[PDB]
Amino acid sequence: TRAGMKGKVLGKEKKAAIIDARKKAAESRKNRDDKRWKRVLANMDEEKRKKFHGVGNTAKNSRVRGATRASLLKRTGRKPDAVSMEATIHLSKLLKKKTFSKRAPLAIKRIKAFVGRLMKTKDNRIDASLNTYIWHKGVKGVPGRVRVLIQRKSETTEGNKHKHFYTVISNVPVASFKGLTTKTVE
Amino acid sequence: SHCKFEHPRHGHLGFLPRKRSRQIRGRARAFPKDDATQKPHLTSFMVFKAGMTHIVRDVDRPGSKVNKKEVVEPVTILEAPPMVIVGIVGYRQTPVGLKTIGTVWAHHTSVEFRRRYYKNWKQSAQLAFSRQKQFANTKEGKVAEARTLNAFAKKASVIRVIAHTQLRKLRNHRVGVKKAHVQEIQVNGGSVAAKIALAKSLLEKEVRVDSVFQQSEACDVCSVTKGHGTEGVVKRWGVACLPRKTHRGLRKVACIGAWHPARVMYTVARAGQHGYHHRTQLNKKIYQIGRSVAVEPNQATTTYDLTAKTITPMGGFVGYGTVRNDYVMLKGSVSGPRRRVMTLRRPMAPQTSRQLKEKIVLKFIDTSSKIGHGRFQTKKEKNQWFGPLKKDRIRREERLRKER
RNA sequence: AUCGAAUCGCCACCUACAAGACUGGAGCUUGCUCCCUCGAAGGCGCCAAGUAUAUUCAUGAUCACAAGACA
RNA sequence: UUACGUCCCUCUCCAAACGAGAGAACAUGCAUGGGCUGGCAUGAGCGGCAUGCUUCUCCGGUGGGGCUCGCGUCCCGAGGCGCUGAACCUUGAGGCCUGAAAAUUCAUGCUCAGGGACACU
RNA sequence: GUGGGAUUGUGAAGGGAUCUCGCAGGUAUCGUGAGGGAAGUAUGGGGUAGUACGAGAGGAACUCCCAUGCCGUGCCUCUAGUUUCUGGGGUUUGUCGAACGGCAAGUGCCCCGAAGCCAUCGCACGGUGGUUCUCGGCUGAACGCCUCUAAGCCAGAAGCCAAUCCCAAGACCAGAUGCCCACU
RNA sequence: CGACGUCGCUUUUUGAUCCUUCGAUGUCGGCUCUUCCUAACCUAGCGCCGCAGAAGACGCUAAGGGUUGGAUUGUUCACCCACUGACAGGGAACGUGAGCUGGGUUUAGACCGUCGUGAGACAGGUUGGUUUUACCCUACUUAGCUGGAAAUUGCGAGAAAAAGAUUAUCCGUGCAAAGCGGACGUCGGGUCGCUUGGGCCUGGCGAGCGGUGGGUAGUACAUGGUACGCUCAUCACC
RNA sequence: UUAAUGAGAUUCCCUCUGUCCCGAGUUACUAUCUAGCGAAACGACAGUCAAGGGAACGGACUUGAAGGGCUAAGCGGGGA
RNA sequence: GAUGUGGCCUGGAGGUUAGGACGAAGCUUAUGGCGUGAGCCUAAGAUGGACCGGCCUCUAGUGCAGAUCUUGGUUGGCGUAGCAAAGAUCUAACGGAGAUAUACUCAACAUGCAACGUUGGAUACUGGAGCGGGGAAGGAUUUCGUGCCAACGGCACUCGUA
RNA sequence: AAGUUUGAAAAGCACUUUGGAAAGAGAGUGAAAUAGAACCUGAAGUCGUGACAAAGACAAUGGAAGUACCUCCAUUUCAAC
Ligand SMILES: [K+]
Ligand SMILES: [K+]
Ligand SMILES: [K+]
Ligand SMILES: [K+]
Ligand SMILES: [K+]
Ligand SMILES: [K+]
Ligand SMILES: [K+]
Ligand SMILES: [K+]
Ligand SMILES: [K+]
Ligand SMILES: [K+]
Ligand SMILES: [K+]
Ligand SMILES: [K+]
Ligand SMILES: [K+]
Ligand SMILES: [K+]
Ligand SMILES: [K+]
Ligand SMILES: [K+]
Ligand SMILES: [Mg+2]
Ligand SMILES: [Mg+2]
Ligand SMILES: [Mg+2]
Ligand SMILES: [Mg+2]
Ligand SMILES: [Mg+2]
Ligand SMILES: [Mg+2]
Ligand SMILES: [Mg+2]
Ligand SMILES: [Mg+2]
Ligand SMILES: [Mg+2]
Ligand SMILES: [Mg+2]
Ligand SMILES: [Mg+2]
Ligand SMILES: [Mg+2]
Ligand SMILES: [Mg+2]
Ligand SMILES: [Mg+2]
Ligand SMILES: [Mg+2]
Ligand SMILES: [Mg+2]
Ligand SMILES: [Mg+2]
Ligand SMILES: [Mg+2]
Ligand SMILES: [Mg+2]
Ligand SMILES: [Mg+2]
Ligand SMILES: [Mg+2]
Ligand SMILES: [Mg+2]
Ligand SMILES: [Mg+2]
Ligand SMILES: [Mg+2]
Ligand SMILES: [Mg+2]
Ligand SMILES: [Mg+2]
Ligand SMILES: [Mg+2]
Ligand SMILES: [Mg+2]
Ligand SMILES: [Mg+2]
Ligand SMILES: [Mg+2]
Ligand SMILES: [Mg+2]
Ligand SMILES: [Mg+2]
Ligand SMILES: [Mg+2]
Ligand SMILES: [Mg+2]
Ligand SMILES: [Mg+2]
Ligand SMILES: [Mg+2]
Ligand SMILES: [Mg+2]
Ligand SMILES: [Mg+2]
Ligand SMILES: [Mg+2]
Ligand SMILES: [Mg+2]
Ligand SMILES: [Mg+2]
Ligand SMILES: [Mg+2]
Ligand SMILES: [Mg+2]
Ligand SMILES: [Mg+2]
Ligand SMILES: [Mg+2]
Ligand SMILES: [Mg+2]
Ligand SMILES: [Mg+2]
Ligand SMILES: [Mg+2]
Ligand SMILES: [Mg+2]
Ligand SMILES: [Mg+2]
Ligand SMILES: [Mg+2]
Ligand SMILES: [Mg+2]
Ligand SMILES: [Mg+2]
Ligand SMILES: [Mg+2]
Ligand SMILES: [Mg+2]
Ligand SMILES: [Mg+2]
Ligand SMILES: [Mg+2]
Ligand SMILES: [Mg+2]
Ligand code: NA
Ligand code: NA
Ligand code: NA
Ligand code: NA
Ligand code: NA
Ligand code: NA
Ligand code: NA
Ligand code: NA
Repeated sequence: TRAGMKGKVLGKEKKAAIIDARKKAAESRKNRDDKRWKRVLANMDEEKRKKFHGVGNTAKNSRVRGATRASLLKRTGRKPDAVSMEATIHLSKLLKKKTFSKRAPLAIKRIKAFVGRLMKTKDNRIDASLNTYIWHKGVKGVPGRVRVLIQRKSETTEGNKHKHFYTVISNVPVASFKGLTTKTVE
Repeated sequence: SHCKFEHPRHGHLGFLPRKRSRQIRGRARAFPKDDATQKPHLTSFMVFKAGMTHIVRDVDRPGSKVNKKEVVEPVTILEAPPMVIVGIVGYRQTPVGLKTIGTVWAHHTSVEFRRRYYKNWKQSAQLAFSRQKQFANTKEGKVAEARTLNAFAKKASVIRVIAHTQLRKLRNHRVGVKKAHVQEIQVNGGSVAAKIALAKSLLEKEVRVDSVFQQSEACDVCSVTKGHGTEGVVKRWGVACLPRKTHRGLRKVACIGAWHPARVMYTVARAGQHGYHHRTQLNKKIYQIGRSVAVEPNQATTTYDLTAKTITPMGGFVGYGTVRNDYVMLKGSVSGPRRRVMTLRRPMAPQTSRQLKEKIVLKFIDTSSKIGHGRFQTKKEKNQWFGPLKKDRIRREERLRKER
């Protein structure tokens, strides 16, 4: 990032104070616009209100007009070092038109990259069950979807300055992939 | 010795060099000739290519075999959200060309426009135009603005406005860009003072595409063609392939020059960049200037076809989405892929031909799915054909019992 | 702020224009006569702010980039 | 030599051999699911005068042959019918919907001080 | 002046001296257009018209209207082509005991097949003024008349030049701007 | 149009010559592709006719554009069929073989005719017969980085700028006019030298033009996000 | 002269087709980028053109016209 | 092309005269001086370590830029062409220096990558005219175990017919 | 093909430290280690490095004249000389 936004340059106190002030400013600006839109729509008559549909967060199945989805998201803090998730991976969308003799090895690489991005880890280990599932229909018959259990652990070697994390990825047998979302399991 | 037989050369030497365009956006290299007897008006607008469909209409052309008969004509749909005028610029003539005199900025500028001055806006200090805003409205600032406006009145021969698109209004999930596209729009017609008066009244204001172009008019399109990267002479220039027996390959030009001159001439076809070139395309007739679907849902409904339908085909425009703003429907095709920003310009060629003067009345606008062979015009027509399906019955019985 | 430099005519009167078969002005006789500011000067600047009653100049020692130069 | 800022890592694809480009910069951004649009053409399994299917009580409910058991039943049998326009696929080098309205027209998950280098004798 | 460095061949640690360099520009837009490139071209039908002309036989053209060939620049709505979305089905031999699920036959093979790419095999678009040639004229002397020419003018070719179109400041733009910094 | 004569041009034919190349410049034709020439076939104009019209002859300016599909032949060439507005002639190492092709020509095998006693010969016929290399430099085609006007330096000063106490000492308007219209004050301190109510920095109060933030009302614009009124707090001009 | 036979030479016909009209799309392996490894040919000096003369076809010479520097992928005009 | 030169230079011999451990030969040079020139001489070596200079005469395998010259070394091309037939590998554990290898900041991703031998799984290949099991010719220790990674197996190795 | 021609003598680098090792950094021997091992002397060509000189594109080199800057070179002069 720029020098004026670097964590080391500013320090924790400065970065936190600037971030908090920015969020409070966004809150107040949204509050102004919510109040003005509420007032304007209230004065507005029926005929013109029928034109102004969805503006003051009136409609259903709609976003919040005054902010971003990310801002409204609730921050529960740092996740623990050990965490287990169940996630589906759409493998066919990554392996489309790939060389047939490379599909199973590439799928292993793609799953490792998928988990590594999710868990901020470079040491992603494939359990025998997952490797069997990927390869169980040959090198070119990889299933279009896989359900995986991702377990993050921490195990560093003595003398290392930075702590070591790693993940163990195993197959979760499923009769059907329909209706399955990403979950945090214990 | 002379070539055995004559054929025309491959390609147009006037579109050289076949290199990548400097800008992704279309830019008018010239504006239509100014006529002072007309009212001041804007000469250009910026649009976003959404997709293609086709229409049905009656041809009014006596002496033609299609006179008083129906025809099917492909059209291109381009979303046209309103532009915002933020600046005024004046140009004066010199023996070495036109020179900018100054720039009058609007007192308040959108976040969209100010993002164009940054590479990472979200992490930046976001200080653009802050000093200019503070300096304006002061005694020195007001005098400076009056000085610039008077300089335009006295010395400027050309008056142009600075306009930017509204990506927030174009609520498209595929364009990606959030910083506004900026272009200069010339003001034609009237005197310089009248041009300045219109530009001042347009400052900080929105401009609609219907305020610059009329329904049955024709327009020029400035756009950048689709890119293809490195391409061989066969596709890049249209040279003939060599026979199957050719050793070392047949997608080549056999002879690239005679012994003398001992050089390769610039007129010989060579492999290189194909596409992503700027093109100015003439005489694109406007078939429809549609309003926002939020203002009028029946966009594709005609007086002959009374089905209530929007311009967006079932399943959406492939790779683009829904047209949620005003749109311009041009006959035929325009250069460039979907999602690309394009410049509609008032025509520079004469508009006196019967084809260019014909009044366009549409009787049918196709809204079938552009995925596959679309056979339904609306959701309702599809439901009428199929009736209740397994999913619909499950949903209805669950709602009837579990929720009611 | 390195930096010592080469350049040696200033202007708020030239710094507007046009014509050289003819632009100082007339006459008729049309190449001569007459009238005029008399058709050959952009203004200053060159050591007393002005043409006089004056006034410190050295030894920087007889040439040397004027050893100074904001007219 | 202080700030604005730029680039690398990351993400996206209107760009693209590599550079370069267009963008993004906690962003429905990405991920999964749901619905839509479309493709294929009726999945597995079970059953045929119900106990199954369909409709609100009336409907529908095979097969050339062959095999046991004192007429009947109960078994083999390609194919056929029913549940079943079902099952599966549908964005990926990269379709649509979380901003018109809808007897569904979208949900949830992930991020928790972005890191690095220049800018700066 | 100020700041950063270097004096590197037979020692170490210190003081001078002398050199070399930096000391104001960065970053982001909108434009200018010198120069160079340069593109549209050709035919047919209708109408004029069985007219002008001609004893007859025969028999035209322009304004205007509609199409087409060649070429050029794009585009993918349609139609067609292309499938390693090995998408969904069928089907052969072998194979995991059968069924299911598949798998092997370097995509087993057959049919259909989205997206994308793509065909004058589909669709869209392809413009404005001047300078002159040849030539025909006006005025008009040389040479009382005459004469397009001798001085002057007019009209004027798919040539030529510019506009439009493409690249575009090593064409070094004292063109206009947005934020810092420097000077002040 | 042009006999008898006569004067030239051209190098798209052959010949004459032997200057260059024999420690090698790949030798026919076609395919492909670009460009040039004009002695102009079509296309744009224009004269002239033994030019009524139609169809044509001849000539002028003009090379911008165009100038084909096939049968036989390795052929260039030739001939025929067909289309067409027209199917003009040429050059570019008899353009073009590290571009192709290899039918021909020009090895070694073999057959025939003629010739020779013979081995063998024949611009006579016949059939079969390896077509190598680019990663270098330029050229061209695209694709990146990046200095630079004393075209790297000089400090070597030139604006398609303004128009004045020598650009300083305000801002508009006007013709480089005549004039006309405006400008935040006040009370102190400190520092330096055209002496002119001097320049500069800085403090305390009170205004004004503003920026930002909060509160509050109507309204406009695409309708989530900006603007405008009023009111507070703060910063800047100061 | 000759049935049968022939990777022998020739002509036509049916079938067939991307041989062609006229090109398009797809695949594996390359090229392309990276890690490791790592050559040869060739190499007077060098390498922008026009005309002129010249051993009569110049990258050097005469006179003009160009030419900021350094790079990646191609390409076969020249380097007789 | 000829000839001349108290003209230059090299190895050796006969004479003569000198130098050298306080530094001979050889080697190095922005070390200058002298000569029209071949060359000579001095200076410095933060070069070298034991021979050697001048002069007269004698003598010869006596002076190099190039013979597609000989031998040895180097070098641009160049980190370039390439290392693409015989389809294909994946995973965990163990083994190993071959790692999970970090100034400050900082929770891990954005700062130790890549590649290994064995065992167990998985996927596939050879398909009995076999990358199956034995012989001749030829080879001659390549056979076996342990150790070992310098060089070699055109990448790699902890493996090997090293 | 190939002189093992280190040094007078192996006195052939103990020991410390980093490294898996090779080796590096120290320390020692010796008159000398740039005499460190098939090691005397160590040329040319080519390459790396630090310092400096600059330099558009005239391929470079060269000739003749100056000039700018540098110079561990030579010589002369320093008093009425
Ligand atoms: K692929
Ligand atoms: K020829
Ligand atoms: K030819
Ligand atoms: K189709
Ligand atoms: K298709
Ligand atoms: K097969
Ligand atoms: K098909
Ligand atoms: K040839
Ligand atoms: K023979
Ligand atoms: K043969
Ligand atoms: K036979
Ligand atoms: K020259
Ligand atoms: K010689
Ligand atoms: K090399
Ligand atoms: K044995
Ligand atoms: K090796
Ligand atoms: Mg593309
Ligand atoms: Mg071949
Ligand atoms: Mg071949
Ligand atoms: Mg979308
Ligand atoms: Mg489609
Ligand atoms: Mg369709
Ligand atoms: Mg002086
Ligand atoms: Mg079933
Ligand atoms: Mg069914
Ligand atoms: Mg569906
Ligand atoms: Mg909605
Ligand atoms: Mg031009
Ligand atoms: Mg399938
Ligand atoms: Mg299979
Ligand atoms: Mg198998
Ligand atoms: Mg096409
Ligand atoms: Mg005339
Ligand atoms: Mg003309
Ligand atoms: Mg520019
Ligand atoms: Mg004659
Ligand atoms: Mg000769
Ligand atoms: Mg020869
Ligand atoms: Mg030769
Ligand atoms: Mg050659
Ligand atoms: Mg002519
Ligand atoms: Mg022509
Ligand atoms: Mg031409
Ligand atoms: Mg010839
Ligand atoms: Mg030839
Ligand atoms: Mg060849
Ligand atoms: Mg050739
Ligand atoms: Mg042959
Ligand atoms: Mg032959
Ligand atoms: Mg012969
Ligand atoms: Mg300079
Ligand atoms: Mg200067
Ligand atoms: Mg045979
Ligand atoms: Mg050579
Ligand atoms: Mg030449
Ligand atoms: Mg040469
Ligand atoms: Mg060549
Ligand atoms: Mg000897
Ligand atoms: Mg030297
Ligand atoms: Mg000899
Ligand atoms: Mg020698
Ligand atoms: Mg390579
Ligand atoms: Mg390879
Ligand atoms: Mg292979
Ligand atoms: Mg190969
Ligand atoms: Mg780490
Ligand atoms: Mg590792
Ligand atoms: Mg097998
Ligand atoms: Mg065997
Ligand atoms: Mg063994
Ligand atoms: Mg190896
Ligand atoms: Mg030594
Ligand atoms: Mg210097
Ligand atoms: Mg000199
Ligand atoms: Na031209
Ligand atoms: Na006609
Ligand atoms: Na006359
Ligand atoms: Na000859
Ligand atoms: Na004609
Ligand atoms: Na010549
Ligand atoms: Na050397
Ligand atoms: Na050196």
